[PDB]
Amino acid sequence: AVQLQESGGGLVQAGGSLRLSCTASGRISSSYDMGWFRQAPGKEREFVAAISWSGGTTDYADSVKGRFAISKDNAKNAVYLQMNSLKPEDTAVYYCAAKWRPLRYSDYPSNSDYYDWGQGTQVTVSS
Amino acid sequence: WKEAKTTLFCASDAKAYEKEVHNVWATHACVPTDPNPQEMVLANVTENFNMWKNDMVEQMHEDIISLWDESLKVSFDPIPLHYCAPAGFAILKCNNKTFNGTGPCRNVSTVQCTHGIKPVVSTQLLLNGSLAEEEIIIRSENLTNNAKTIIVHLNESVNIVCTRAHCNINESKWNNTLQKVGEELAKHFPSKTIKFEPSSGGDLEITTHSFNCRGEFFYCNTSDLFNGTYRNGTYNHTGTITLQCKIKQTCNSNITGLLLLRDGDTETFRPGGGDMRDNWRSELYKYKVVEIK
Ligand SMILES: *[C@@H]1O[C@H](CO)[C@@H](O)[C@H](O)[C@H]1NC(C)=O
Ligand SMILES: *[C@@H]1O[C@H](CO)[C@@H](O)[C@H](O)[C@H]1NC(C)=O
Ligand SMILES: *[C@@H]1O[C@H](CO)[C@@H](O)[C@H](O)[C@H]1NC(C)=O
Ligand SMILES: *[C@@H]1O[C@H](CO)[C@@H](O)[C@H](O)[C@H]1NC(C)=O
Ligand SMILES: *[C@@H]1O[C@H](CO)[C@@H](O)[C@H](O)[C@H]1NC(C)=O
Ligand SMILES: *[C@@H]1O[C@H](CO)[C@@H](O)[C@H](O)[C@H]1NC(C)=O
Ligand SMILES: *[C@@H]1O[C@H](CO)[C@@H](O)[C@H](O)[C@H]1NC(C)=O
Ligand SMILES: *[C@@H]1O[C@H](CO)[C@@H](O)[C@H](O)[C@H]1NC(C)=O
Repeated sequence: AVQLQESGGGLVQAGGSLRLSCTASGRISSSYDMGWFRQAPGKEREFVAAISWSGGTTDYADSVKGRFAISKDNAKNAVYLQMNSLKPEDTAVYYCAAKWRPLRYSDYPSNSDYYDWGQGTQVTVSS
Repeated sequence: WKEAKTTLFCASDAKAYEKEVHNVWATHACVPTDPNPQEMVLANVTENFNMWKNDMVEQMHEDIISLWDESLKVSFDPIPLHYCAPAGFAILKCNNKTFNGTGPCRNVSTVQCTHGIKPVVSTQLLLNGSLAEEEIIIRSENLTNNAKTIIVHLNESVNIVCTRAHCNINESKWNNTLQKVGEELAKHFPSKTIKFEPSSGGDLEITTHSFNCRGEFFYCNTSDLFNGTYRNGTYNHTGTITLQCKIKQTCNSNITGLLLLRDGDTETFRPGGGDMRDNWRSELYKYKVVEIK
């Protein structure tokens, strides 16, 4: 459906910052949530951050609260993740995702199983 | 007769005068349907199918997304939609009514359009769909993988009506349903006890039974339905069963399928949903797209 492409990954020194971007092809309708996920070496994928497309409400994993900020630009059909104060445990492939939620009851974004997925961007944090 | 992919188009019974939202989106983008039924039965012919990798599912998805998006910029009653093959291609229709959506199917047919499918966004249970003929069906990409969803086709309909909220289910019909399901699961899962329990957690749409009626969203408590042990024999332990619905601001419908998730001595299954593509997979398990050779 929505086709996603991540950008911005690379190598960063411990304590540094990096901004990742994700843009779709295809219009994102009002009921989508957009999120970021990551998969560290040999570990299972985990939630990082999500944002409501229309309302702008955010949710952050406990491990990243404060250190990362998710934002959006609706006109560009883009979502962003500003990562500050990066740590070695953040080394992972970061994935952008979409979840169509036409029956949502509130504007609060989900932290559960997203259904449309990007190809990933690699982030490596050096000790 | 070569498997391929191509853009499809939709056929509607839409009327230009109606202001109902499914009509106005269909009038603009769905061509009028063809009275001639068309048919091309074949037999003793085998083709591999995989319902979990069908581009036809994705195409209905993007249409309903655009349908809802442009509709909610009041009326809301869906229309059965037909999806049709272009020139140079055809739609193959597997006919083994015991087919589970994967592997070889030895009985096929050739159609240029699909049967009428109205788009009903829902979770946990599938409504107003197509009943399974003869036996009850069990579908999954990997039963070994707990995360992959499990779609259960209903071969006996159960009427469900919820008004302005509560919902109505006849216990006799529901207890028939679960006993068979656990029995099919007993075939699919050995020696193991097989329980039904409500959604452990997640968003409100997944944890409740969510659906739209005339434009108003209803979220219904499912702890009452998924509450049984069904091992050797059967036993349901809950309080006609009634469920609690939250209006956000009547519908006469019938259930046609189930959506289950397993946790990994006992194997427990819970209501699920979320990816409305699996709702569409319920009505598109038969069809495949091939290129005329
Ligand atoms: C193949 O399907 C046709 C159409 O339903 C049916 O009449 C026929 O008996 C089937 N052949 C089998 C099951 O061998
Ligand atoms: C539905 O399927 C079950 C499979 O166990 C079967 O026992 C039952 O007779 C079927 N009901 C029908 C065909 O009406
Ligand atoms: C479906 O049937 C095939 C045999 O044609 C079998 O290999 C596969 O495991 C079955 N899958 C399910 C989910 O029943
Ligand atoms: C199902 O089980 C695991 C996934 O948990 C996978 O490695 C395996 O290959 C799958 N097998 C089949 C037959 O789908
Ligand atoms: C359903 O109702 C029961 C009993 O009131 C309650 O324990 C449960 O949390 C409810 N679940 C939802 C999703 O409302
Ligand atoms: C049925 O009971 C027998 C003992 O009589 C037990 O060994 C078996 O595991 C049980 N089967 C199921 C499906 O509960
Ligand atoms: C089964 O139903 C009873 C009454 O409806 C309830 O008290 C119990 O918690 C339910 N079991 C669950 C939710 O696991
Ligand atoms: C099911 O169909 C009936 C009429 O056939 C309609 O009134 C009802 O709204 C439909 N239910 C859903 C959930 O679309």
